[PDB]
Amino acid sequence: RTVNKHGDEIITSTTSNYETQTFSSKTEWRVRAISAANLHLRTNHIYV
RNA sequence: GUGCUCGCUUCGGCAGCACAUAUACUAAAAUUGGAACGAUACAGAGAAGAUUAGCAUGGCCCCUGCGCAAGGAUGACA
Repeated sequence: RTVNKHGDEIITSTTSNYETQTFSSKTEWRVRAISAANLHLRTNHIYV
């Protein structure tokens, strides 16, 4: 959802890969699930 | 149409007479076609040589070896 040169609030479909870098840090379902993997191996040192 | 004829003829009318003499792309309407360098989309270094590494050839000067041609000076008793 962009604006044109005159600011007309249009919707465009672009293909130039220049603002496409995904962030995906510390708050994603995929990243969170990958962190949850091997969580069973983290239950050894039970600090009571 | 206006006005007039000593006309027919009546004021209800008629016949003739003078003037009027040739506008308009004419158009209100009919329809189906072909259409940007305007936007968004892409690209965007939108002005450079379009290169530098060796060796061999070619020119000049020596040195050495071999060949060809023509030569110079010298050496050897029993």
